[PDB]
Amino acid sequence: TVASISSGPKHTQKVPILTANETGATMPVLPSDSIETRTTYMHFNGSETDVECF
Amino acid sequence: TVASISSGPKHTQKVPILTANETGATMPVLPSDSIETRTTYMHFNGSETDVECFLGRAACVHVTEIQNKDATGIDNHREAKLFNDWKINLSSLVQLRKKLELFTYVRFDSEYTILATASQPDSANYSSNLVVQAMYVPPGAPNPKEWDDYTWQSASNPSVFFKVGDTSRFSVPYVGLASAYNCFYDGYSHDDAETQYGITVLNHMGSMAFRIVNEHDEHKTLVKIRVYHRAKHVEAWIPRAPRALPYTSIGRTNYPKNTEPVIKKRKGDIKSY
Amino acid sequence: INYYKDAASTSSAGQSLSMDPSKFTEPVKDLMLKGAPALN
Amino acid sequence: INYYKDAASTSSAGQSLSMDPSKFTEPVKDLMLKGAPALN
Amino acid sequence: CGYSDRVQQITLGNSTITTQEAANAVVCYAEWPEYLPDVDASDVNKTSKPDTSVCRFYTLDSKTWTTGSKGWCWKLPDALKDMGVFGQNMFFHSLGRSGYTVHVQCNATKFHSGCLLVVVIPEHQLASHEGGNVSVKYTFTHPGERGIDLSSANEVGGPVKDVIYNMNGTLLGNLLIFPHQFINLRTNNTATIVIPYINSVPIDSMTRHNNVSLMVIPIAPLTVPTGATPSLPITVTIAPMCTEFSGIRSKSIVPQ
Amino acid sequence: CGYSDRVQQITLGNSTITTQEAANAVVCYAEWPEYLPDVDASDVNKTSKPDTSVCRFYTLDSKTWTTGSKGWCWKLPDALKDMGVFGQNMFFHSLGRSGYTVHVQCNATKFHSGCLLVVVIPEHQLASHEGGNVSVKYTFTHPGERGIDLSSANEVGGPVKDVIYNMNGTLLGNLLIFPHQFINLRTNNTATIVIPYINSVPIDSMTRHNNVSLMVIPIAPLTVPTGATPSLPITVTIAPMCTEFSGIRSKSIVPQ
Amino acid sequence: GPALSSAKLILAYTPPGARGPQDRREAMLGTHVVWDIGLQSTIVMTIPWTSGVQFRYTD
Repeated sequence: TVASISSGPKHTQKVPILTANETGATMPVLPSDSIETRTTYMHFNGSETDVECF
Repeated sequence: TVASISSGPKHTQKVPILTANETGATMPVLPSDSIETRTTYMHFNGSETDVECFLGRAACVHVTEIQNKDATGIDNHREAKLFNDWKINLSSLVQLRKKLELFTYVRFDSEYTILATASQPDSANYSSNLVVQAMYVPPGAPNPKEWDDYTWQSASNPSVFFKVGDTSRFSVPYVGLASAYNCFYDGYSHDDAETQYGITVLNHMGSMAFRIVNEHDEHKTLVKIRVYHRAKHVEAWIPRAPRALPYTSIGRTNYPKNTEPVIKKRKGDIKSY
Repeated sequence: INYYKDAASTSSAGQSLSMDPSKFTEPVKDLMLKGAPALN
Repeated sequence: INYYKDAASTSSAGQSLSMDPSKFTEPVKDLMLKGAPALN
Repeated sequence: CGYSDRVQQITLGNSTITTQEAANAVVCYAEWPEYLPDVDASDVNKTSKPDTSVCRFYTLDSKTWTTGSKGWCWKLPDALKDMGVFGQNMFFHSLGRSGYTVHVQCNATKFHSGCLLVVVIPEHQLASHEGGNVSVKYTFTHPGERGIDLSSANEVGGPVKDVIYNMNGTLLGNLLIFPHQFINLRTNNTATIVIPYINSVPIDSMTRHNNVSLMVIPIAPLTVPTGATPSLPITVTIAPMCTEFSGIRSKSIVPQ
Repeated sequence: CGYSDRVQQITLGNSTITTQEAANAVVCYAEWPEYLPDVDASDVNKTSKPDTSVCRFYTLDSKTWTTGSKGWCWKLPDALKDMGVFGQNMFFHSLGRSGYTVHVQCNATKFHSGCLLVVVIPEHQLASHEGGNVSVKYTFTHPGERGIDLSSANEVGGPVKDVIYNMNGTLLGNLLIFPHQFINLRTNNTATIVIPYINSVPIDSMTRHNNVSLMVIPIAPLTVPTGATPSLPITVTIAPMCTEFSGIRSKSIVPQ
Repeated sequence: GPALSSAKLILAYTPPGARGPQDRREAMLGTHVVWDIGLQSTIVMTIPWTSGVQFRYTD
């Protein structure tokens, strides 16, 4: 599973970093949406954070 | 598998015994290259020399004494030996430290085995049935401050309880932040003129706190707790030059001033046997 | 292998592997896609 | 037979049977065969 | 089948090194230096690869090998912190990763005698001369291009200078386990060692940590012919190779 | 068909610029910046392309637009000579080539009135105020990030500061032939101009020559509401784009 | 602030190893988002994972 996707320069009329937190929704904005990133993997499943483990 | 091949007389312009060690290569010259040999077999696999076998047997890493006595009239329960703390590191015992410090990076699963033994140097009529608590305090968790502190409740911290005289044993996965433990670090905590060199949170496994959970009695019993560590699933990288001189501190490469010679001087000249 | 009759005797179920934070992060009536204006 | 859930609970893996000392004994750019002149 | 092996040349960027008395170059652990792959990466910032602007040979100030010189020690990448664009990028980026092609040169006549052990030690963690639990100060472990002279006297808060104990408690005869080459004046004028990135992490701080330490130690002492100067010049040439930089930020502040 | 055009965002390297009152960005001569092709190249040294390490937005010190301010002038690449790795590479290489994404910002309330002409002039060769055959000294033509204030007094060996005559003998109303955008406070808070490499040669000296000159000139004077401060802040943001460097050499020496 | 009010702000993240920034020119040298306050009332700047080591301590 990919953690960060490969992403280059951005020149667009769609701006993912601007929103209205007044709606009560926390937008799923990623590191790739504010700056240019490389492809990396999660290489982690999150078993120690399960409600059964906590 | 053949150890030595069958080999007869040699008359050739190719000379395998002459080389240039200046190249940094150690040529794989065999007994069959210098004299005439017979065919023999290895009849050995080398299982006892595997890195998993060389590092995979138990060795003591810490020894500590704790006491069951009343906490009245004491300001420090750790200085009264009512509970004791161990900064987790495998560098306190030189027999284990030299084996492990022979590599630059090592990644392994741990297996701790704790042996608690009782002693009554003062007057006691019976062998008390004491229960010891070993509590793992990872970095950030509150280290116990008193033998009856709220921290010992251990709502999330791993904790083990066992009878004195017997033993406890629990496995621990690889806990390092990096992909392998750093046995050596040529660097600092931050870019500072007075900061610590080598010893840094790269070698910070956490702490272990030890107490007698049983209440205090009329007689004083000294309990020596001995921690043994045995490595499993061992991987090692970058083999290193072996340690020669005695050590002086945990996590640092220092040696004593005025140290004795390590080369065993010969009796007679360079020609004696 | 289970050594007892009751389900309460069993060990943990491990982890619930299918997760979805959207029901807590974006519990909104109309669906909002990132990059499009939140309001218009 | 493994009696626990974690890989850290397991016994040793035995031995890594495929060995190759060449990466430590001869870490040289050009490959050198014994009997031929090391330098020419 | 007519050819020679002593003649080899390395061209990196706009610099070219030529040789006529070389021993086969060494590649540490038989692994050529390479860029960080996606399957090992941790930081998500896309890495800056400056190619020919930093991947070229830099000559460090020559040292003078006398009959009483004990040896010399350099730390990387610290030794290249004032070298062109590599030195600036190394301070302008928070994290960096790089391999190196080290080339040591010591030329002499057919009458001179002596042998140098050129060896690269990963995490060559130094010991202080004061013993006990004393730490080596940042300023003595990060000297830059002038390196550490093992012939000099010990200093307060500094590392120990006994070359035989490798400044860390191991004997000199055992350094041959690390990637090494000998400059035997009778056979060679140059040692060459290609180093890949050696660390337990994929990319790391270049200002707080030295990945490798280069040591040049005379084993057989310099023996000059009757009437020649009892000194010989040693020049060390290092080129960053397969270099990666990540996390650009304001210029980094270090002691001194 | 429901959408808006005033919201646009530009991400270069690790920097992101966002806007809510933008006019459509301008691309000089409808040509997006690009790397030098082999069919036009002259110098044979292979070019260093630093990508995300230099291709990002740098903010220049804000200027204060008052009711009596005449205008402002910046020279490129001179204005970026102290900006991170771009500033160092620009002095460590003998030749360089680069495009730029200029973004000028001046925000105000719905009661403010005024209009700025943001224009890019290739080879904006300045005139001295002394007339005759007097030359403009290097130190006045290469000010760096603080730029040239056209509201200030004239200086010995300096350029002329009459904004109406564009500091070169042309009238201000004719500057609209060059790639330009207006920041009309009633309509916009930001001007944006993407510039390709403009020169008669494929690559050139970055220390001796300024390829373009950015001018921000208030046409309609700043009119603040009754009781507001008679001043407004202007911030200029510039990002090198499609940058090429060639001919690495010791660090370049310039006046002052 | 009011609907007729306006402001342009620069959010700047400085990776470790470098001093805490003393000026906008120093902060703008690092990871940054220029935010124009307008119809969209909220900005969302994601701090990219910048580390050599795979895990950092919470303490």
